[PDB]
Amino acid sequence: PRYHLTRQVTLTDLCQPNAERAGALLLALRHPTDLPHLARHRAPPGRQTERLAEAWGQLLEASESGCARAGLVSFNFLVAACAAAYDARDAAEAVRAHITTNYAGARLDRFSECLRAMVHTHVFPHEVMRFFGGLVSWVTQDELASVTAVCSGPQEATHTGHPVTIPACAFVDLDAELCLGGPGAAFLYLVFTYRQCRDQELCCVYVVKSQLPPRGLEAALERLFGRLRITTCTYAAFAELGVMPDDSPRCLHRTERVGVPVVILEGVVWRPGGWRACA
Amino acid sequence: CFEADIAIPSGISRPDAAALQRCEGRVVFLPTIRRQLALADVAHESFVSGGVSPDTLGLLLAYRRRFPAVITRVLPTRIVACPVDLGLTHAGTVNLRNTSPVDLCNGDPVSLVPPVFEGQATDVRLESLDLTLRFPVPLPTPLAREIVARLVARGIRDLNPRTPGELPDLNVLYYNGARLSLVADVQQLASVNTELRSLVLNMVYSITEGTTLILTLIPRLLALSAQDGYVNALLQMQSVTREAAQAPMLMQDGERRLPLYEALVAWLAHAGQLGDILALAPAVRVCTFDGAAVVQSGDMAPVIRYP
Amino acid sequence: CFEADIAIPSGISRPDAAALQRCEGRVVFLPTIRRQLALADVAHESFVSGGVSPDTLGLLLAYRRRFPAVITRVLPTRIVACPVDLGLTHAGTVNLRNTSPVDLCNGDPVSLVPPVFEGQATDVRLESLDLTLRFPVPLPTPLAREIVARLVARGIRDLNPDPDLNVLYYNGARLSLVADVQQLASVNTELRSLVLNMVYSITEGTTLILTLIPRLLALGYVNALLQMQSVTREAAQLIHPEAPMLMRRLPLYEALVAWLAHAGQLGDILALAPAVRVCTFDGAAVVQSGDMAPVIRYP
Amino acid sequence: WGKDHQVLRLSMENAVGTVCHPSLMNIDAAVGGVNHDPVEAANPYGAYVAAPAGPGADMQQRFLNAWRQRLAHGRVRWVAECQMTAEQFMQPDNANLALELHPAFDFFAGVADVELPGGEVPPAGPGAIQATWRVVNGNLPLALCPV
Amino acid sequence: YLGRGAPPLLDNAAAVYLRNAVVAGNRLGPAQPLPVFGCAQVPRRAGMD
Amino acid sequence: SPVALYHQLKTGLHPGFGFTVVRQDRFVTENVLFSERASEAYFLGQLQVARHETGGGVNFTLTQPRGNVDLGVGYTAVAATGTVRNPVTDMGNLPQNFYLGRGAPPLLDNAAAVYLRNAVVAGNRLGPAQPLPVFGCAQVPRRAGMDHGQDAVCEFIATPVATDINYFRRPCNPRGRAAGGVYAGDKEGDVIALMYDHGQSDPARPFAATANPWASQRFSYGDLLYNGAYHLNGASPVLSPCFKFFTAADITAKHRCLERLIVETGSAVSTATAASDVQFKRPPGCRELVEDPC
Amino acid sequence: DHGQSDPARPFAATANPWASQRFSYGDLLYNGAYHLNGASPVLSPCFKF
Amino acid sequence: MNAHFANEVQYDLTRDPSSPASLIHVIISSECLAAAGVPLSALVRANFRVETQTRAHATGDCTPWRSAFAAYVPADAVGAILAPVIPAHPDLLPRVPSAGGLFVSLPVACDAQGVYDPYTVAALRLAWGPWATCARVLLFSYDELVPPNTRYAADGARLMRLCRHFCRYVARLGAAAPAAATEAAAHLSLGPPISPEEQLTAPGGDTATAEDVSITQENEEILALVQRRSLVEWLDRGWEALAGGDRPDWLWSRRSISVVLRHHYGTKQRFVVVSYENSVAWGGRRARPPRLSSELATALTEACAAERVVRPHQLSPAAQTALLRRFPALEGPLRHPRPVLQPFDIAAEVAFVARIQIACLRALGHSIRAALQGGPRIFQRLRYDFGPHQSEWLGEVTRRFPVLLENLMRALEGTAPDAFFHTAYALAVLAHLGGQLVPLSDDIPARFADSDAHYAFDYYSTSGDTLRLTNRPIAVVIDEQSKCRFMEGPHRVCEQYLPGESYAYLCLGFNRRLCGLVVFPGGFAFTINTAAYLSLADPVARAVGLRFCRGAA
Repeated sequence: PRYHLTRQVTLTDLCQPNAERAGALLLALRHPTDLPHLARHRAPPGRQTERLAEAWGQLLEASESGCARAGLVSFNFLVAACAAAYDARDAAEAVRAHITTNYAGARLDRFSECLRAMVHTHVFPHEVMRFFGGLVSWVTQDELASVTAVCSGPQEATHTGHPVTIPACAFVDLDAELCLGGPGAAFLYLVFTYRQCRDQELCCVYVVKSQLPPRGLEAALERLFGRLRITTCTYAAFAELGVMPDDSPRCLHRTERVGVPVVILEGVVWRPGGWRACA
Repeated sequence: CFEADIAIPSGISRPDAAALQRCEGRVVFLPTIRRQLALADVAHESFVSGGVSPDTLGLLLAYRRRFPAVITRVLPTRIVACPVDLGLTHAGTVNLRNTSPVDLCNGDPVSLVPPVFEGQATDVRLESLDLTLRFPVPLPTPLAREIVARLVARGIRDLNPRTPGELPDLNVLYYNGARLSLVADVQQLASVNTELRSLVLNMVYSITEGTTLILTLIPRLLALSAQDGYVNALLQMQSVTREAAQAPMLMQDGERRLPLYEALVAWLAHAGQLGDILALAPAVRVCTFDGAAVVQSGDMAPVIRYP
Repeated sequence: CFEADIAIPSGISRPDAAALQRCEGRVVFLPTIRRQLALADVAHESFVSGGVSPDTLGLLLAYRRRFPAVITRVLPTRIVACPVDLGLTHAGTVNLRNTSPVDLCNGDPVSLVPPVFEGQATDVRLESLDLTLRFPVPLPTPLAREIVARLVARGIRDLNPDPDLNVLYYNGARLSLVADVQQLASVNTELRSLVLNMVYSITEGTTLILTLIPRLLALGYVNALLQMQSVTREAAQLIHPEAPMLMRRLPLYEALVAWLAHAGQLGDILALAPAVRVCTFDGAAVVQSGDMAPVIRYP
Repeated sequence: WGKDHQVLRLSMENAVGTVCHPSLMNIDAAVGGVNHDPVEAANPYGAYVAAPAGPGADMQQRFLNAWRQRLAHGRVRWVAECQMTAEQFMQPDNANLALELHPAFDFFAGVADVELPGGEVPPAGPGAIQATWRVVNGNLPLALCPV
Repeated sequence: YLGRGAPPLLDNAAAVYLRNAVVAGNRLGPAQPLPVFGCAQVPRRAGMD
Repeated sequence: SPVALYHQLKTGLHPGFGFTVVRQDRFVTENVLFSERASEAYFLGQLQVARHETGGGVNFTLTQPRGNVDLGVGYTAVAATGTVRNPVTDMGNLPQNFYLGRGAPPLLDNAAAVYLRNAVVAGNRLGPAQPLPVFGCAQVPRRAGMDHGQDAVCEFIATPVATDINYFRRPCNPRGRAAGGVYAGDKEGDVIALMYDHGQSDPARPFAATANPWASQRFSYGDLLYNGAYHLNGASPVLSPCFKFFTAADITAKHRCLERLIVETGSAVSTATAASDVQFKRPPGCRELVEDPC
Repeated sequence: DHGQSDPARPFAATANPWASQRFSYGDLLYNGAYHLNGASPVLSPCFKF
Repeated sequence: MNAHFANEVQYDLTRDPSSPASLIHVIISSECLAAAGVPLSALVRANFRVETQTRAHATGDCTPWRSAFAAYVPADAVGAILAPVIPAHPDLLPRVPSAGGLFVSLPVACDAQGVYDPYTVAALRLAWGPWATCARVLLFSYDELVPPNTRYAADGARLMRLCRHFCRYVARLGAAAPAAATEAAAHLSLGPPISPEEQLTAPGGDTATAEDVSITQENEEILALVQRRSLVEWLDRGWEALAGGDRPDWLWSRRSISVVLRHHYGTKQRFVVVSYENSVAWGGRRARPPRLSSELATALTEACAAERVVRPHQLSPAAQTALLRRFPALEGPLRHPRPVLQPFDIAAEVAFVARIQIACLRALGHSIRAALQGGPRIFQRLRYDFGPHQSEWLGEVTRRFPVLLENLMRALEGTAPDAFFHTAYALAVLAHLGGQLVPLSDDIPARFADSDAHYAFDYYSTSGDTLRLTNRPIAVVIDEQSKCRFMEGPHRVCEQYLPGESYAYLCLGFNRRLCGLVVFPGGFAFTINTAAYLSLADPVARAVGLRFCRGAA
């Protein structure tokens, strides 16, 4: 009812929202203790399915689940772990200087191996680490966590807009699509662009910028790419991060919390959307 | 609603102000999200591209990259439109006008189709503001998916001639009775070609490795034909399935991948999505509060969200 | 919200009254949205479409057709349900009853057929007025799309016989799909019509495309770009399938619409779109079978 | 003077960003827009190239007799050696005023359609108005560059 | 042929010969024929007296 | 060649001809408005707004309708102009860059033009870095400091050297011939006739026809650069001073009834912007309310 | 449209093929789109039909 | 690059066709186009359509026009395959420049167990636009096109220079190379510019080398008695780090490349014969064993070279039929009474054309005499009124008249026949020989085939020199009297007027009926029955039309 609260109790083995900002684009970790099984399934047999059986098992080594399940993944944890992967180096790598000095690359180094191992056996990182929200409160303990980081529509950026102002956490991120500029409202999405066996199972996390519908986004997902050179398949999944109902309030900064480039985005209808991955 | 207005820009033909009154509940394709916008991008002259007007398959592609909007209230100064793509958050269920020869149902998903009918052109003309208006025809979605397959395949017959001139017209439609004839006047090629390619390229990926085992059971299909009712009615007479009847190819690597289960996945990925990648997305659903089971031609039906 | 009332009919027993006490928080389907309704619009006997009992196809036609309603508070002489499909997005928190998987903190659960699980579980019958309330199963979007394609794949090996498809691990648990002793023999006769639908839409199109594309490209931007992204994929499928199978334009393009007409049916039939969301507050983020969950309105 | 008690300087090295664009050689619409409403036969002595024919020994007595006719007909396009400056700027006495358009080019009444390295006597008749190219700066006429 | 529960003929040459021999013009005759999901679509004529 | 003319000027040598400079200073002034007693109407209305509740209340605006007519049949209540505060955009040396926008077929010798690409746009204050994408502006860079004011644009038009200096000792038309829609006599064809038809003489300087035939005639080098129909610039947001002079439609688009002519001079909309470091051509959403006698 | 039957008699398309069809001999004579008759005073009674 | 590759996707078609085929990559350079009559500026203005058809030498028909591909790139066209250009790294391989042109691979007619037929011509056509003026035709025989073997020996020096230039690029640039590129350099060191023209001019080619192993095994044996992952896999990461992608265009620049020089029998020119390793085209090392056989190029030569028979119609009667007992497709060029194509000549396709140039001029020249037998009465046919002193202009036209009709026919002789087929009379006959089919370049409007009143003109200069003043056939619809009317519709001067409207114009129109007009200024015109003088034999004309018609869709 244009104001909501959500809560999930996890560890600070992940994000450590005390080390994060007030505004962070948190993911969950849905199906957290999953993927020894789907490592074996869903892949053609030339992928040697005994890789992710150890790969996530080295992740929680860096992080026993207990009663506080592994979850609440930060926005930082994918950018810096793919910083060595995608086509931005020493600028996306400034996100690694943000994490390891505030959060830890010990958990990144196990997970950057997962980002070459999850995508290896066709266990693609979309529909795992589902969207949760914008880190409203951080009522966490010392080594444990209790975060309210509301999902559920536009109210996350009104109740942090009548007061976290939604950073993009990298100037390389918030992909400035539509340089063909005009007035309107912004429509935000979460795309994982892949490269399968060309760049050896590439991982990518960035947000697009468009005044485009979901039907005007799929052909926009076929155009503007140079990573078509694959053949397996089902690359470039995306869901709706929702509407920023203003293109006027975007910004360009390098000040956060290590000087990391960052984009202020004030006022967002967080339509949670749905994923799609077929081609 | 997240209110969006379109003003009356310049002058009025005095009966044509009443023509804007009887368009309450229709749909405007405005290619933006504005707090105010001129009426110039509204009409079909904006639908016309550089030099050339779209065909009824190009208008599908023209209605692709624009935004539908519902006429809510009609002022002599403005027209308040509600942005369907975002502002469908209406427990008041903002109302639409059915301009269609089909009496629908209760509970139909409703998708929008350009005017292609033989007698429901929806042509209203403004001469003070020199503009032409084609309103889309809201229709039920299986009947909508029965139309778009006809018009592309009619343009598939625009590539190759070969056959004698007596072709099956693709111009007789069937809803419980109700013989419908549509318009076949012009078929622009690029609207056919780009629609044909995605019909090709999606049907490429919808075949996989474990898909091939299913092809063995094609003679198994006709074994059910002469021994039941359901199968024999399922098997169409104008089908290639009755024509193709007149094998593992071992290559077995590993055999723990579930090859038959993986076949139905990627087939559904692309051949399962063939109505919506060719046509417009349905977001309008029939929902009347009074318990009325159908909605008459010309009525004001209440409209709820995405199906 | 806009709470809608379903009228309790005449004389029921106390176990029929207690049957109404074991359903507080289930999912109910209804044809129209009249503010007063009766129980005659609710029962499984109200799902007859051709004079016989519906199958899992005949339910999933209606399960995508009519409207979900969730009973908040049970009553004598009435049934209060605050329906899902009315109201603005992410408002009007409602409460569900879990069935054997988790329903995690997210997942966007989907109503679907009973006989994909135990058939005479959740087929709760009223004894006095003699009607049957077969409540749908609320499964979340990944596993709901998973199990729907497995039994119809298991229907193939049950169709014309000569691995085992039924293990299907969850994140933690091992989900026993097979309820062997009396259900699986009823499975392959209650998904009976449905397997023919997944087959005939494959046998038609693949045997149509292999006489479409050779009839195309020479009858040119779509020509060379046909196998451009399909190099050694479609020509390899032309090498594999067209050899170990058999090989007309005016019936062909007549069959073009008809298959793709059946294709547009199945997309509305299959894939089980999300209707309601779990995104709770101050919970343990993990729901168990038989426990309530705060469930919010729109995906 | 600037917006002070301050001096400023404008060179012709100032003119680097304007004269050096590749639009100085962009005269497509010019030849097209002047082409309609044609010009008559302007007895094209200097507006036509002949390919050579025979030895050079008699080549005069070819061209002496070949242009015996359309040489005493009228005048050539240049008469401006007699014209002082701003006599070109005035509306009389320069019918070729509407033919001076580009600093880097020339519009003059030449032959119509016969390809140039060929023939001796061009078919006097309708005329054409095309281009040549001004090569060096001295080709500007002497009412625009004083002696 | 409005219904479909009956197991049909096994020979296809008799199957869609006897099917369209009756259905061909009936006032109750299923045109654009029986979907797996959907309705039989009874032909509504233009005027009824 | 344009390549040779790049190569003559940096050395310094007069390349056969000359130029002319058209630029735009801007001056903030304190005007004086006399009025007659009873001139306007200015009525009043009613005050209430309960608008959309935005969180913790809408907070209750109350707007009021009004309206006003010119209650007077003549030129009531007019105007003056007396002081010069400060010259907002500077008297400046800043040249014009034509490589700012895409307008022309390049050289076919592509080795040559890419040499001349950065040769011109080495370090202009109006020279972009990371040059033109398909759609969008050139993004003129920002210098670290600005002192005197907004920057000028010194656009150049080729002139023969052999004109009078007597012309340009007058407020004259820089194209070399009178062009505005004042002088025409309402015969429906004389407007373009004084513009391009050089059979007649100049309305301004009638003993001759033009002053620069390279700037005057149709399809001349002056006319090829800054015509609004050709639109060489249009990607580059740098305001042409010469756009105002060289437009076949816009001077012809004006009326000539004198009553409406002078009052538009009291409030015209410029093509310039007093909210930008250079003369950025006017953004389509803003007003300026200039005077502009030119 | 003889694909649909007669509303008066649903068990038949028409009762006459020679006049009731489009471009049939009845419509050739008596429809006013051709006006084979009429520059003439005598009222055709069948003009209304 | 890819135009050689995408035509192989059209070679991935055919399946089981009428005749099994091959494909030869042929790189025409600049002066072979320039000396042909191809304006190099207009194709420089990369995928481009080429209409191709193939023609037998002896007898028979031709192929219809096949839409092919092209890549016209001004560069070192040999050096661009050998030293390609990464967008970030254009100095990955510095080279020596060369000439350049269009990249077009061309298919080859073969047999079952293919023995290719020399002297038989595949005909190119570049279409700048629609018009026949925007068209040229090129000639290529298989003697010109097919070498016996390639020269992949030149590919041996190239590939190890590639590994040294990956050893050269990282050492110069240093740490600016990314993490995948700093590895694959030194993995090529543990294993001068590249001039691409030396791969043509160094005398080395292919050899079976089995005779060159036994000639070396019995050569190193005496020496012995007296004494008594690869580098190519590191080339992929060499490209995948410097480019960032796969690029199947560059994938065959790493594999075996033979670059063979040949020459053109029409204009003394040179061109290039190319075969990769992975090409399904000819000379590829992934192809179908039944390819070509150089047997006809050795049979009819040596049976005429050992017998010293200079022309094989002077071949001995047993020496004729014994070759016919060997190769049976030669009954055409040896035992046909009057083949419409000349047997055993180089210009047999050219002499096929020049007859048509001759036979129409006699059909012209004896028809001009026909309507002008004696003193004529022509009075007029159009409506053009005079001023009073304008009649004295026609006082010249009395005196001027008879010198024209020689010089028209002199100019009809004076044109090349290759330049005659772009004019109106050479296509109006094709509009009539298709009526005894749509002729080429589609210069014929949609309404020329409607009436006989739709004529189609050419325009010649009356005064000065008698020269043609058109590119376009200007089709003017003509109604005692009849006034003129145009049809419906890069800028040519004379194309604005009515026929015979003004002085200094001769107007000359023709029909599908092939009853033509000769229109003079002043209405003074007359029909000519050239249909009474066109003597074109249909079996002669049926090889004419099929090479000059286009099957309209």
